[PDB]
Amino acid sequence: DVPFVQAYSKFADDNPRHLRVKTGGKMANALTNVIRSYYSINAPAIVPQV
Amino acid sequence: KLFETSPFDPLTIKNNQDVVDKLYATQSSSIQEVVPTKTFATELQFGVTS
Amino acid sequence: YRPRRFKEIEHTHGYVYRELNQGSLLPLVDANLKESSSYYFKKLMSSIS
Amino acid sequence: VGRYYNPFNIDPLTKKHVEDRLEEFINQVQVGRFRNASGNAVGTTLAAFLRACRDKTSANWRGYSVLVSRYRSLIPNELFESLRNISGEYNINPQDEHSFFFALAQINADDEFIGAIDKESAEYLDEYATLARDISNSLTLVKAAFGPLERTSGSIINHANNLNKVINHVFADKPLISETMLKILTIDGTTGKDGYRNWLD
Amino acid sequence: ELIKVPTIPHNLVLIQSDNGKHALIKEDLGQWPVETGISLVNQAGVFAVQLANKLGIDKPFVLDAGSNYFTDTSFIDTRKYCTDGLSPREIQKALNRQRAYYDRPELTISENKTLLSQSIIYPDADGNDVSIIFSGAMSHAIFTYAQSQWNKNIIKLDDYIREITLTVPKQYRPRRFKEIEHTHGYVYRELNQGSLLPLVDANLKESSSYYFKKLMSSISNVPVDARTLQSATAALAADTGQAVNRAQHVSMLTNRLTTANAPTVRAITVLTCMFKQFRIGMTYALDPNIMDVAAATCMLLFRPAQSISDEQYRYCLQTMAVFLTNTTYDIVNNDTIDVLKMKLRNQGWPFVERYNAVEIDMSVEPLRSPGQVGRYYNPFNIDPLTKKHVEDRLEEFINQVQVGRFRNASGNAVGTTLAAFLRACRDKTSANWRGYSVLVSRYRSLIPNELFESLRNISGEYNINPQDEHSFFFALAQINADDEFIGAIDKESAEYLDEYATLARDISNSLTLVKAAFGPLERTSGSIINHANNLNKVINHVFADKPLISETMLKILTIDGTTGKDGYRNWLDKLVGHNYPVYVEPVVNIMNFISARFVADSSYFGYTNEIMIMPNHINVPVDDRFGFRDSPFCTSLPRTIMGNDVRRISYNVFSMMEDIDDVISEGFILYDAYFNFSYDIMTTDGVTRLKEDILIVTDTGNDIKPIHFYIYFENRNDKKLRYESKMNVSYRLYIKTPACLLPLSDYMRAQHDYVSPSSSRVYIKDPAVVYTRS
Repeated sequence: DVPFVQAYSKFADDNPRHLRVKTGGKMANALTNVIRSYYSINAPAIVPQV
Repeated sequence: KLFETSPFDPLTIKNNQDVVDKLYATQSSSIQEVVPTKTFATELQFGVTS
Repeated sequence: YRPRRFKEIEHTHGYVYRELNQGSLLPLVDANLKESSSYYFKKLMSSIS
Repeated sequence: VGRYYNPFNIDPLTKKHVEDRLEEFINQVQVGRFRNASGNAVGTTLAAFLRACRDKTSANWRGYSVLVSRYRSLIPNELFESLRNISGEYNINPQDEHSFFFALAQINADDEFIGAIDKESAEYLDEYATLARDISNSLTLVKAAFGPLERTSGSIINHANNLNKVINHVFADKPLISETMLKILTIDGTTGKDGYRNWLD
Repeated sequence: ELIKVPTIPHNLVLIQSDNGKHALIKEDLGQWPVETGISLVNQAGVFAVQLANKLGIDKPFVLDAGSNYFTDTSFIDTRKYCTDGLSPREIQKALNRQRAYYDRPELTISENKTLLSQSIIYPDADGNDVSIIFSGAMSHAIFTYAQSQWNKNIIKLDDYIREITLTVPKQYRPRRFKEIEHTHGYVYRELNQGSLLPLVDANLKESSSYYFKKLMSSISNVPVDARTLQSATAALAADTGQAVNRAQHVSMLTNRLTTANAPTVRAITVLTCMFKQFRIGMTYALDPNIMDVAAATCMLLFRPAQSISDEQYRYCLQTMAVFLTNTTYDIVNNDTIDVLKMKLRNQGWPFVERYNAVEIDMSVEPLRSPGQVGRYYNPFNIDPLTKKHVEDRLEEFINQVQVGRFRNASGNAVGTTLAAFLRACRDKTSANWRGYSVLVSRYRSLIPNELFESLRNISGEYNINPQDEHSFFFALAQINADDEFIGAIDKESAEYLDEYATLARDISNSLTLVKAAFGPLERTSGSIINHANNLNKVINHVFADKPLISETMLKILTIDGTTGKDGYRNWLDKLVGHNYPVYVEPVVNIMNFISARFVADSSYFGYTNEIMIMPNHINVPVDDRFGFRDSPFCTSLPRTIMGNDVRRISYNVFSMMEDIDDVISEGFILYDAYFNFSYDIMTTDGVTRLKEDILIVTDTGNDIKPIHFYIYFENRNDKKLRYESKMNVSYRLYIKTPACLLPLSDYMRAQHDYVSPSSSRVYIKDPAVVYTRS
């Protein structure tokens, strides 16, 4: 599991831990919500610039 | 061994001043951010005495 | 990986005493390490010539 | 899993310094004139130092990169996370910094590695697992023997120091308990009376 | 030079039973251990070189087996009977013994004559001699392939001359070859040109410093005419009145004259005109004098504009403004070139411009520069067509300086001193430029075009002192080309040519080593650690015993003070991932051929990929061609035995098996490993068996003991040996039949053809086409 844990840490800025679902961390949250904003102008913009 | 030379022996100390005094005595063993030299002063006021 | 076999007697009538407590390093780690970091770093450098 | 900066700002992929105009920059200094009225050969002298520094760093960057990875492998994960909170700044004398790069020793660790396994680092890291067992066993044994503690008189420092001496007397048959107890106190006691309170907590 | 191989290296041996019933031909190419778990191709490379030495094909060669023949006593037979290869008499003796066992009559006279005439030598259309002999198949294939590879580099003498005509200078007497050599002359030459750019581009400071130092030493010894300075100084003193009583600007110029460093400066002058961009530097005093201005003016006028950088050009203009216009360095610090040029021109100073030198083309093609035209700069900025300075108004400018007023509103002391000095320098350069032009052209012929366009004065070692520059042009010495000096240059050309050829070989070797050994790097600790360890291992091996790279490369790499091992390690590191094209040489082609056959035909060299262990009570098809008793050889390992497919287990799984006792009862095939085996064929009859037990069981794992077959020939009606085979042997080991074994009946499959070049050909060791003039 070393190669996968190695790449997940860069993507999610967190070390995978058992009993916690792997979803992609804060990067997944930003990407999913930015995708919604691109589709429609009615979709909210909720991702900070920081 | 955590330390080559212990920062201080806990049994010898008695109050907060001995911890400071012992740390100054054993600071040569550690990797110091700033190696001490002669001290430079910028302010000095003498008060009137009895 | 696999372990090597013991003697036949030890596999039939053998008993061992073991303890299952791995423990944690947190009690030693959980502290203000600002003062003791320099002394620790000196020992860390000496481990490798 | 961890990450560290490659020494001397050298990209392993390009096997060169990050700045892609370094050779042009050094040539610019060689032909430059800086203090014409009050200086002599400042540009040539500085340029010669820069080429020597550049050649040494490109020659010995792998040895120092391997050295950093070797040191990182000795620290356990719990210790590294706690060390993240602290901060520091190191003051280097200008003479020492230039002397470090002018005379940059070659570091070779070929004899240390058997293939891809570093025996010394692997055995050193495994001893922390033994220390974890001693810490937990010593803490439980002291808790059961002494129970809740009271301080009717005396200071906090005296209360903790004398308790360690009693632990030595009660557990004289097993010296590991006092040694492990004093290991925690040494790190805690650096803060002072506040650290001693944390040890009792 | 070329080696003439006298005999064809056949590797055939004849093994026959004592009774003579069975005989076989075997090709013995040796046994080579093979290790599992690592790449087989890399191992095959090591064994290919050793195999080539055994056959004698490692070094360039031509076969010379044409004269190995004899003629029969019969008057009809005019054929030439070859003596190379396995003797047909040996086959005849073996065949007759076989017929004696079967009670057949011996070979008749007609049959004997056909067999004894199988090996012959006959000429072909081109005059070559073809030898038909009995020899091994792989020996024939490898030997003939190496012949075709070496023949690519053997060309006629007239073809070689035509390829090198363009590089022959005019000042050398042509060589008269003998008439035989023109018709039947041949030379073994490798004509591929390897680039020196990989060494130069990676290490520019080291390469440039090495060649500049070597060139400087040669030019410094050129003879010059001994002309006293009294005539020049006396004229200067008269033009600008010089008084012992008074202090004048002219004295400061005169007392500073010195010819001590003249040989060094004149070698710098050649270097500037010999290379495309050789930039020289110049540092003046903190407080400029009239010497610095004269030195700066001389640099701008008589040195190529390509040698003066813009920053040096601005520095030269700043020095003139400080002295002539009475200003400080701080004021002129921020002024640009155009601003500085206006300040000096307003004051009356016209020498504010750089001048481009005129290029002259070399008469012949430069060495190691095929199909290219060489160039070099004419010294002192003199146009060869006009035989004067590039600036046509130099006479007018000098007169303008004479009447100018510098450093003083009244008088012309500074202007007259500079004008008189500059007239002297102009006259000396006009008279003596031809000698320096010849000197530059001679040293330009030593360097290739790659070195001409690549080497740079990066370090800045060659910087001219202001006192040396103004004394150089004032006291310019005519160049005298002594006979001793001319012969010295010819010796250097030979050494330069050898050095370039040596460097090209080392670069090609290093480029091959990097590609095979090192892959690409990653931003990971494992990749960096792996690369560092592998790099050290290669460096330790290349420098062990006789170093792979020559001493000439080590001199270039160690010019900065680093060790030879350290310098090579850094250069190899930069070469990883190179796109440089590497020409494939004949010896590389030969080795890749033997490596391919080593992998493809493993039975020739003593190893196999599969073995089979089967109980004795199970009957398996075997190779019955050779008459072996209980033959351990199968034509192919059977796919099915008793209607069921034979189980195959990898060696790794069989090593970890703890139920090995149940598996061996059924039988299995072992694969995924290389099994080294040996066999001995005994002429007597006996029980065919193995030297050691098949397998060894340990608590750690199971392994197969070394394999050595004792093979005997079979007499069917022998009850003792039949019973011992069935009852005293429980398990048997089978391998595919080695391809080196060949029955005596198929002796016509050993016939092979070898072609040797014509004996009229003469080989020339020294193919150069010119002599030295003296």
